[PDB]
Amino acid sequence: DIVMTQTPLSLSVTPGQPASISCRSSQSIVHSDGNIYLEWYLQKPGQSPKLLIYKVSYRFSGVPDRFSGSGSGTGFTLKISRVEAEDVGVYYCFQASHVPYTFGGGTKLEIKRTVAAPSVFIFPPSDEQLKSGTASVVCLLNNFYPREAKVQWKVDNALQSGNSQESVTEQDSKDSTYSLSSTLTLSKADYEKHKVYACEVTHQGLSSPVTKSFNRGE
Amino acid sequence: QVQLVQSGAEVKKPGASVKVSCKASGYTFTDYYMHWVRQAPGQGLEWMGETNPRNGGTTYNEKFKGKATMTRDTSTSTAYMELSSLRSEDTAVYYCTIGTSGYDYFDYWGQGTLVTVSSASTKGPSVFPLAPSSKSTSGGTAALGCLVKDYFPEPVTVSWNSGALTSGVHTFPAVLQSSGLYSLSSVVTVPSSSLGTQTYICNVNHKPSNTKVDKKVEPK
Repeated sequence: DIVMTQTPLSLSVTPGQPASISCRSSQSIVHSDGNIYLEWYLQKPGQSPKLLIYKVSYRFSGVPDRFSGSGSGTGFTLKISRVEAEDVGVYYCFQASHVPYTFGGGTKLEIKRTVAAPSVFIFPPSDEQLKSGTASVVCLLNNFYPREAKVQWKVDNALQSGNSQESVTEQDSKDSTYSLSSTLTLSKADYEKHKVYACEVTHQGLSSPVTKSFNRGE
Repeated sequence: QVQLVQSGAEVKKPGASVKVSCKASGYTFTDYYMHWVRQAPGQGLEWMGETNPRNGGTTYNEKFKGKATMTRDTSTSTAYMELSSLRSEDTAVYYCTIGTSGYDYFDYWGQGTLVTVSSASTKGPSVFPLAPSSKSTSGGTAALGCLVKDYFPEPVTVSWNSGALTSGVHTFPAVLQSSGLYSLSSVVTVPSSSLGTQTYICNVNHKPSNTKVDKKVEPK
């Protein structure tokens, strides 16, 4: 019923710098008792959400005073005076004023750091995998910033499409970098029909794209 | 100390039903409202309903009308969430959560229950090495890993050298393949001078299939 919308969807903040996250309710969210039950939750990956703010502006037990809440009518704001590395995750606003209770779509807080080019590594399929009739070729892009990156697979200089899948880790807790794994999946028979296997990497940290390759059976 | 103990992860075929339990303890059951909240992997939070622990009445999110049945058992201090006519879209972690303040917002959460809705059968992974080489070196630093292929359902955990190796480890989120089976990789960067000296073994644990694979990654 009551739609909760968050602005921004994501943001990257330098530790020590402020962060501001807004939430808008589609209609007023004043409960029958006269209270506005607007809550802010922080959810870290592989964890359940943790309550930070309730009733617009009150801090829940154990919440640091760098987190504050404000708002009236249909506009609410969560502020972090000075972001810490521990503040990363998805922030959600939530209204428990009018049934059905609804959450915002979330705001992902990320750590802003300096640009870092990825270290690129290519892995041919193992001989054990080949015995089973499939060949998985893996391209690794290690410890880069920002996340934006392009991986292109080439089999004997021919561009591959529809036969690869990629995965990105969450920001590293120590260096605030990302890593990307790209897997090219071919049959043993198709893999044996070709020689050159390459993944071309495009990233901001690199002046020009980096190509990592190998020749089958070397 | 307040506790909410949920029933184990479930694999369901489309069209089937699931009943998740949430055992409450360490507090007076009738003091705090009980809620059911779900989250599909990589998606947002979805409030399902709020159960009154005293009168047993549930206020539902109308999206779940005729599909979800949320109850409480006063005698066992247990809340239940039943979801029928399960579809691919119902694959999610289901949480029970209470409001220890006495109000309608919640703060204490159960561990969650992964419910996977798929036609796929439970299957342990194949573990293949991502051997280090010269094509995997970067100035005294080499990369190596394990390719954890064709398993169902989630989750899998990967450790290196029984947990003795944690620095430089990157375990990637799984990808769901067209076959309905999951695949993931776990990598680690180590000094290339340790390749002849140090043994590197990825320990792959797939609790849903009762599989435990230890794979030595040998240099090339």
